[PDB]
Amino acid sequence: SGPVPSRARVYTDVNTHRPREYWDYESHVVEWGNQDDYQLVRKLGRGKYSEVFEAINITNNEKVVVKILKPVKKKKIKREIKILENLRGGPNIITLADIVKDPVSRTPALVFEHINNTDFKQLYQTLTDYDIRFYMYEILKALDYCHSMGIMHRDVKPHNVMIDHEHRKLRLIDWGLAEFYHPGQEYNVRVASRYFKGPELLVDYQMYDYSLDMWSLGCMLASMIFRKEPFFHGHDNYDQLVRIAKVLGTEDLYDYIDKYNIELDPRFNDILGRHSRKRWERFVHSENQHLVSPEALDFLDKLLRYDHQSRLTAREAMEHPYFYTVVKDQARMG
Ligand SMILES: O=C1C=C2C[C@@]3(O)COc4c(ccc(O)c4O)C3=C2C=C1O
Repeated sequence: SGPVPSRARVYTDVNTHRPREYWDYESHVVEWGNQDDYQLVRKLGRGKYSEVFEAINITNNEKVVVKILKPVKKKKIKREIKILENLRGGPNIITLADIVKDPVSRTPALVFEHINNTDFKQLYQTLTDYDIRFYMYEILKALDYCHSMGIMHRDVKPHNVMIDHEHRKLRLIDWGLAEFYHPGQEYNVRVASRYFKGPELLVDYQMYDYSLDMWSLGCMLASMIFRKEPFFHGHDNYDQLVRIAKVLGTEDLYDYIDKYNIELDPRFNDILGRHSRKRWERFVHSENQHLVSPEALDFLDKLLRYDHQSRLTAREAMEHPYFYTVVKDQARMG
């Protein structure tokens, strides 16, 4: 008949129950700020869809970051803008400060709050067990918030998580692949970085939901506590699922495929083969054991599940004993 349909377990109808103007980004009309407020200072990065610069707001001398977009259809730009505006003020969500027309490229440029982020090299060789729990908890706040607002990020990965370590400050950035969740909708599976793609994308199951972000987050946790980035390192999208199967096993993978009546290319089955489920303890060695605990492995195991419907939600994840010390610490009298 086709694959078995699927709905999100939580926040299923959040957009169903909001005004059309909340999620109908195509009709959103941008009001433009003034580009002459901002002077570019140095290029930070070059992407396929944008250039990113450190800049100065010359009217108050504050640093900002400017993302100058490549020419793209109005609809994709409006989607990102709408989502950033809907989510503005949410916990650990990057703040969109302004939208201007770049005077040279004549393309939209998005202006963000500046985060003095610690570079990866120093960070992931200095992070303690407590640091990892704390920052994971902060990422979960952002994901619960955006999921509760009817939005999937769909590009959760280390480089889209900015951390200012001395201020213990974290922002989830890069909302350019984000989309509104509508139950029953078939989404594009060409989202997320290869290494953080969930099984549902790798087998071309389009009716996915917020739980995609929880797989990606589980991949991030594994890479941090086992000190191997990325944890699942495939050479293409097919090989990515093979790397996952060599750890999670093929039994539970085929059970997943059976439950949703998903059809795989016969050659996919070949490369997938037959693999036993490994114990998480197999990846613990002397150089990472200080980051690993029974609580971390239990938590990890409940994120990295083939069946998207069986993964923890962000709110459930925050209730895990892994975070008891973090929660206690954040319970302040102020
Ligand atoms: O869509 C994006 C993309 C970026 C690219 C980029 O990662 C560059 O570097 C940044 C930054 C944001 C704050 C910041 O302090 C910083 O250094 C960025 C973004 C924010 C977004 O919403």
